Amino acid sequence: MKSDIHPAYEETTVVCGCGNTFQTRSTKPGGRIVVEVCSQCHPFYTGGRVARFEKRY
Amino acid sequence: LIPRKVKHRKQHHPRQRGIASGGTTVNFGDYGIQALEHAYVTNRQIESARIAINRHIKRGGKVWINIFPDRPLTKKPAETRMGSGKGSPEWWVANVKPGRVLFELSYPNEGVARAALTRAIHKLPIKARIITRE
Amino acid sequence: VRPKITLACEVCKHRNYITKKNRRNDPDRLELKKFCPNCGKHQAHRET
Amino acid sequence: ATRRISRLRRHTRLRKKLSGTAERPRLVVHRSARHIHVQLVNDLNGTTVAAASSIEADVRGVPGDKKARSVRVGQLIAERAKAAGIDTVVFDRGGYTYGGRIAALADAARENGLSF
Amino acid sequence: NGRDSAAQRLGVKRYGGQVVKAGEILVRQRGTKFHPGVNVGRGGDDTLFAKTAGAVEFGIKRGRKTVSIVG
Amino acid sequence: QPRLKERYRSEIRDALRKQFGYGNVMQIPTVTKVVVNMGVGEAARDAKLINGAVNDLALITGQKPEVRRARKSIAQFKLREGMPVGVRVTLRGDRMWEFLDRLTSIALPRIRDFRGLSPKQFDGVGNYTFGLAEQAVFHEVDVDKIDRVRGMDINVVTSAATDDEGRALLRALGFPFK
RNA sequence: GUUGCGUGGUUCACCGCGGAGGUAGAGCUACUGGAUGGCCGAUGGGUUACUGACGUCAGCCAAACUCCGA
RNA sequence: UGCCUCCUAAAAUGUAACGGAGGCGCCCAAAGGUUCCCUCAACCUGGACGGCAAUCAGGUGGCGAGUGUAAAUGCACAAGGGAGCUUGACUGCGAGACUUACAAGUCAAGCAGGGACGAAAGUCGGGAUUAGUGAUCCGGCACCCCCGAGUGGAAGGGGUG
RNA sequence: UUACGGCGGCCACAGCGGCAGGGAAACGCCCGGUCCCAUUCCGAACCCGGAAGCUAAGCCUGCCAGCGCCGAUGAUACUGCCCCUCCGGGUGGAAAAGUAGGACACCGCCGAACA
Ligand SMILES: [Mg+2]
Ligand SMILES: [Mg+2]
Ligand SMILES: [Mg+2]
Ligand SMILES: [Mg+2]
Ligand SMILES: [Mg+2]
Ligand SMILES: [Mg+2]
Ligand SMILES: [Mg+2]
Ligand SMILES: [Mg+2]
Ligand SMILES: [Mg+2]
Ligand SMILES: [Mg+2]
Ligand SMILES: [Mg+2]
Ligand SMILES: [Mg+2]
Ligand SMILES: [Mg+2]
Ligand SMILES: [Mg+2]
Ligand SMILES: [Mg+2]
Ligand SMILES: [Mg+2]
Ligand SMILES: [Mg+2]
Ligand SMILES: [Mg+2]
Ligand SMILES: [Mg+2]
Ligand SMILES: [Mg+2]
Ligand SMILES: [Mg+2]
Ligand SMILES: [Mg+2]
Ligand SMILES: [Mg+2]
Ligand SMILES: [Mg+2]
Ligand SMILES: [Mg+2]
Ligand SMILES: [Mg+2]
Ligand SMILES: [Mg+2]
Ligand SMILES: [Mg+2]
Ligand SMILES: [Mg+2]
Ligand SMILES: [Mg+2]
Ligand SMILES: [Mg+2]
Ligand SMILES: [Mg+2]
Ligand SMILES: [Mg+2]
Ligand SMILES: [Zn+2]
Ligand SMILES: [Zn+2]
Repeated sequence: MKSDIHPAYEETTVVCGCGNTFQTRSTKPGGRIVVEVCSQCHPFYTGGRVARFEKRY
Repeated sequence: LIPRKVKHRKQHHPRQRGIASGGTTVNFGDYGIQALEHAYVTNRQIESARIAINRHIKRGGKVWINIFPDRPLTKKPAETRMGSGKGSPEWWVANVKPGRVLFELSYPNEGVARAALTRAIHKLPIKARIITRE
Repeated sequence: VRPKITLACEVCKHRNYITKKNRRNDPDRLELKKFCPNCGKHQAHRET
Repeated sequence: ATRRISRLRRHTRLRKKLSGTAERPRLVVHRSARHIHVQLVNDLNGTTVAAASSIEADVRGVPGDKKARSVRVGQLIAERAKAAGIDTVVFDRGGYTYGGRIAALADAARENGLSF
Repeated sequence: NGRDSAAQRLGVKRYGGQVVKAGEILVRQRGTKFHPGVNVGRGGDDTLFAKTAGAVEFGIKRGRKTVSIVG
Repeated sequence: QPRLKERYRSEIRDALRKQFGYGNVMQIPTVTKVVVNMGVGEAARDAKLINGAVNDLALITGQKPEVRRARKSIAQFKLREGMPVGVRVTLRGDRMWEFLDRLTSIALPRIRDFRGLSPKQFDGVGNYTFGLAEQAVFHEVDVDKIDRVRGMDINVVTSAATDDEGRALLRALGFPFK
């Protein structure tokens, strides 16, 4: 049922701190949505006891 | 021997008629006791016969008791008139028909096995015989 | 708790039907659209 | 597969209370994505007495969309039924929901002579 | 103990081949132990009465035992 | 016109065909629906889910979710049959594609101490499930306007017939495994 | 039971044909319970030599068990 | 000590005992009517809090779940689960039957009026069925205007609920 | 007459499962959600408009007894009526289970292609 049930869902714009920018349609956020980290910058996407004894002595 | 539960506490007497149709052959051991007449075998008599067999063989061998006393029998108190409700269960009974195999035995030595089964038979309120798995 | 109630025609006030209800589940007088033999049609009815 | 099974279930459920006889036959419809089919059954001996479908000259006698084609095939079945001597039927949804193509077919069959 | 209810006299009242009148009671029952066939109505308390004159006929209708009346 | 959908239709469909020797294009796996529910527990207690779950799942997804009611009663949870205990939404279509993109791209990485979703959480047929714990990474909700935090778990249903096929499809789609 | 007035084979017996059954018996991996011996052995028990779930292979029982059935 | 269900009860119906087991003296304004849609329990796997068991997803599952309330007979075609609209939980009847010492009790196609739901065909005179109840007398209340102790009224009686 | 799509009869000897094969029309998946209509959320479903793709699935054909189903003859249990004290016997019926075996259905009407 679609009369007054679902929230607004219209075109938005994602901008990231690194610069990877795309656009989909999200909810209530009116236009642009600014993000600090994305899939294009976050890590995991971009990659001795005796040793300590000897480096101490 | 007593069943853990019974759905119906007080029951009609089991009917004493017909030849047995199931459990009429030795199935677990080499020697068995076969009933030749109807009767109500009690858990008391079953334990007496089992103890007789075990104390005769004294060691080794295996004894199977392929009947269970699950049919109950009631009894009114001692000095009471007739008819004021059915009495409370006081015996547990197995319904034995002719041809039924009561006990089964495996033992190496023929004579000792047969003597043990005769010991058992003299405890039961039935005429019984000893049969073998051919 | 479930008394017998009687329904009267709105127009002619004839006591036409008697029935039961739960006074707690229905603390207010019923309205049903029953057939009135006097008026000859279906009319609204209400408790008395 | 699930669709086929569910439609069969709905058809049987409505079929419990609707038979169709010699004087008042049953009007079965079978609506696919592309076409529509109809026949009169007389469920006492399982004998179709008239039938029309969307594989005809109807396939090109197209004044628009599938609803218009259903209207046309309804006009055909009504006339074929009157020719066979029937004038009253019971409509069979076939497990579908009454509305759209099927309702258009049924209405056309109503104003073209069938009484149901 | 000691209580019981009245015997309700259920069962089949007209057997196969009997010629009945319209309105005959054929089967008193609880639930549909038998189901109604052609010319047989069920009844409020599952009574399977007759709608037409004819002869009673029992049969099987894909798992259900049914009662019918042939004109 | 969801970019993840066109990237799928453009490269993933024939990459999967190259990987598994599908003799028919109809056999190529795809994601059919995505299901998100909260699974609230405060049903017997405080009876509030009208905004704890509905008025934020609306924000995360874009459509109003459905309120689920207990099917039976359990005493050890004070649960009585017929009362609201869960809130579920079913994303499907381009909204589902857009939600998958918005998740994998900007939401999933934002999880604190995120080190990669497990690849062993498939059902055995090809369907993947994983859970969250808060009204975080979805930027749509604001922590300034939430009651108590609560998580969710997401089901990604695929037409894949085996776990390896489903895992390949999700890896191509951009799900970070480890 | 007898008797008056009506009716007249409608009654009953045998043969044939059309019907509904759940008794006797039997059977139970067909259900609800009971229950013997193996094997696997859940837990509980002190690495488990005690208990023995659920299963599974053979043998059995029941007025208020029935996939059956005179 | 009345009523309902089962066994005894001997395969039609019926059948006793201070024989063996249970329920009832209500509930529902929707848990009634109609139209449309759906299939459960249990088990397996995966999944934040979450565990044997809350919600989700996917498998397997033909009835082992459920049915307002005992049991029996039924019900998956659903009589089980959900939704929309409604008041037939009608008025005047009722051929023909079951049961039966009598009094009672039970079923009923179909006709008419005026309606509900349905596109129609059609279903609907409460509830899956069987308990939830009390003869006659004597009174109370509302309506019809039937009788009205010389006449007109009235009292009082009568009828229908 | 053959061989495909529907509507029924019948309700496992027909079911479940396994392995192969097919797309002329048709049945299907399929592509979309402007329109009637729809979701206790979702164009998934129901409905509407189409025809890019494909027999992968449904559907259809062939072969499999694996699970399930059916299943005699004979014998037995039981039993009506007699004889008979019982034990038993005569005469008339006759199971359930098990075995041999059967079985991967059959029939009718309509439409299309072929005729
Ligand atoms: Mg036996
Ligand atoms: Mg002795
Ligand atoms: Mg209310
Ligand atoms: Mg009774
Ligand atoms: Mg017979
Ligand atoms: Mg019985
Ligand atoms: Mg017996
Ligand atoms: Mg059993
Ligand atoms: Mg029996
Ligand atoms: Mg009886
Ligand atoms: Mg009887
Ligand atoms: Mg009898
Ligand atoms: Mg009492
Ligand atoms: Mg109801
Ligand atoms: Mg229902
Ligand atoms: Mg309703
Ligand atoms: Mg009433
Ligand atoms: Mg009458
Ligand atoms: Mg009328
Ligand atoms: Mg009526
Ligand atoms: Mg009633
Ligand atoms: Mg009831
Ligand atoms: Mg008196
Ligand atoms: Mg006067
Ligand atoms: Mg007066
Ligand atoms: Mg009257
Ligand atoms: Mg083709
Ligand atoms: Mg679609
Ligand atoms: Mg195919
Ligand atoms: Mg194929
Ligand atoms: Mg034979
Ligand atoms: Mg047999
Ligand atoms: Mg077969
Ligand atoms: Zn970034
Ligand atoms: Zn009125």
